[PDB]
Amino acid sequence: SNAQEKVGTIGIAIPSATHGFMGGLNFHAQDTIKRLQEVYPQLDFVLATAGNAGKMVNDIEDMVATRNISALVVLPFESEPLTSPVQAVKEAGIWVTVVDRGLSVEGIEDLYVAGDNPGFGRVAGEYFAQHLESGKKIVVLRGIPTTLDNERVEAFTAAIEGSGIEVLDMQHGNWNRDDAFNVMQDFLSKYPQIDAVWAADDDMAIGAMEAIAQAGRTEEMWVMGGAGMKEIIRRIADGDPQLPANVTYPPAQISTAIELTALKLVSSTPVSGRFIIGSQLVTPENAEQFYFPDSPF
Amino acid sequence: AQEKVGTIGIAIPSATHGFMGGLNFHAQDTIKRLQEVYPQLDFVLATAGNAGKMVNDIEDMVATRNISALVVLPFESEPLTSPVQAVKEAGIWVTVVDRGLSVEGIEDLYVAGDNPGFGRVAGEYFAQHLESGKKIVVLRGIPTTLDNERVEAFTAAIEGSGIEVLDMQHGNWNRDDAFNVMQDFLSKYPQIDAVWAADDDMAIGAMEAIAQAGRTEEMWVMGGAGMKEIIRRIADGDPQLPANVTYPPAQISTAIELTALKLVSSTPVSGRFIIGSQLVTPENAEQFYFPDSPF
Repeated sequence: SNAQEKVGTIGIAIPSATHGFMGGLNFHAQDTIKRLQEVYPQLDFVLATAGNAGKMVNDIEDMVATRNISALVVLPFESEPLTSPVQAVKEAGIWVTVVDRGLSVEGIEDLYVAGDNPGFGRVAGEYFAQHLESGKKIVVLRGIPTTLDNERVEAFTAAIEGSGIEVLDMQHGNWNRDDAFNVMQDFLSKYPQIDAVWAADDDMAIGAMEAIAQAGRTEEMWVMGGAGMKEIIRRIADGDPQLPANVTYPPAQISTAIELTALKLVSSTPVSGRFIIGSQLVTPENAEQFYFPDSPF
Repeated sequence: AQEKVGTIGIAIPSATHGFMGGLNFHAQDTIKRLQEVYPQLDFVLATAGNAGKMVNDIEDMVATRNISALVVLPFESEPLTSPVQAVKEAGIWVTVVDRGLSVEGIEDLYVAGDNPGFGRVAGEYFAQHLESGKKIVVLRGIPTTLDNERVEAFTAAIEGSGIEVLDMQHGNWNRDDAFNVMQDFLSKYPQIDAVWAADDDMAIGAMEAIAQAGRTEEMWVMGGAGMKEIIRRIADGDPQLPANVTYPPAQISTAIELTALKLVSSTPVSGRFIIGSQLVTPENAEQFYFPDSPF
C-alpha cells in the first residue's frame, strides 16, 4: 500500500533524428523504454535527444545534477567533446553504458555496446561466395570514407577471396541515396554485364535500384543492401528476387544497451564489459522478425 | 495464468562446490528470477558429470522438450561441436558460454569472462597501491592458455611500477597446492608486501600458510572470482583482503538473461559478449555477496 519503490533512473542521451538509421534508433529506444516501464516498474527513465554535442553535454550534466540518474546510456554525438563529460558521470558514481561510437579515451564506460562491422562485411561476402560462380561480375558501393567502411569492405573482400568473383569496381556512395544513384548510373554506363551489386546499405540500395530501373536492367542483377529498412525487409519477406537477402546492423542496438543497463539495476546479473552485436543474414524465411512497420527507418 | 511463448534449455557441467558450483547456483537463481519476471517462459536445466552425458542431455532436450533455445556451457570443445551444430540445424537458438566449440560461427551468441581483463585489473591495483621497490609473490593456476592470459596481462599492467616479483609458482587453482607453494615462498623470502593469489581458493590456502608462519600482519592478499567468505571479509574491512577481482560464475546468468530477451522481445542479442572483470572494494563488496551460494 506504500508508494512504488524506485531502484534507479536510467538516463538515455542519443542524437536526435526523425528519419534514417538514427531515426530508427530513436524509435527503438522509445519502444524499449515503453516495454521496460511495464516489465520493471521499479525503474524510471529519462530520454534526451540532441542535435549537437554541446547540447548532449548540457543534457547529460542536467540529467545528473537535477534528475538523479543512477545509470547513463549514451550514444556519443562525437567522441572527443563527450569524453570529459562522461568521465565526470563515472566520477559521480553513475553506471555508464556507451553505445555505437567510442569515447576518445579507453576504459571509461562500464559497458560498451556496438554493431559488428567486420561481421557485416563477412556475412555479406560469404553470401556472395556461396551464390555466385567464378567469373560473375559485381560492383560495390562503399559508405563515407571511414574506419568503419574500411572494416566492412576488408571483411567482404577477405570472404570472397578465391571465389573467382570479378569485382569490376568499388566507389563511395556515402550512405546517401543520391550519391548512390549517381554511382550506379555510372557503373551501368560503363559495365554492360553486372551480375550482382553489393549496395552495402539500404538507402544506397534504393538509389542503386532506381538507376538500374531507369537503365531497364532490373532483371539482370540482384542487390544486397544493409541494416534493414522496413520497406526492404517487406520486399524480402515477400520474395522479391531483386532482393534475395540482406544483412543486419541493428539500429536496435540502443535497445540492447538499455535492456542490459536495466538488468544491472534490477538484478545481480553481470553486464559489464563489451558486447559486439552480431550481424545476421536476412532471408525471405526469417525476414518477418526484422519488420518494424511502426519504425520511420 | 500465462500462455508460454517457449522453452529454454540449459546444459552445464554438474558441481555442488567450487567455481562451477557457484555457476550452478547462479543458473538456478536466474531461472527462479525469470519465473517471476517472464512467466511466459519455461526452463529445463540439466547438468552433466562428463561430456558424453552432456551430449545425451542435449539430444534428449531437443527430442522431448521442444526447446526454442539452448544455453550450453560445453564440457569439452570437440565432443560438443557436432551435437550443438545439430541443435542449430533444427532451427533452435544457441548461446554458448565460457568454453568455445572447435569450429567458429555455430552459436548465435557467445558469453564469457575476460581473462586478460582479470589480470590487468589486478595488475592495475598492484601498480596503484605499491611503491617502487615493494615485493610480491604470485600464485598461478593450472598450466593453461587461460592462466597465461591472466599472467601476461598482470605483468603488462605492472611494468614501470618498480614492483619486484620475487617468485611465481603454480598453485593449480587448488587450496592444498597453494598452501604448499606459499609455505615455500614464506621459507625463502623474509619480507613479502603483497600476494597475487589470483583465485579465492588459492588465497585461502595461502592465508593458512601465512597464519602458520605468524605473518598474517605482514602482507595483503588479492584472490579472484568472489567466494562468499572472501567477499564477506572485504565488505567487513579485513585489512588482509583489501580488494578483489571478479571473474563471474554468474556469467551463466548473463547468458540465460540475454537468451530470455531473444524469446520475449525484439532486442538484438546475437554476437559476442565478453563480461568485464571489476574491482571489488569494501565500498562495493555487498553487491557480490551471495549468502546462499555454495561458492
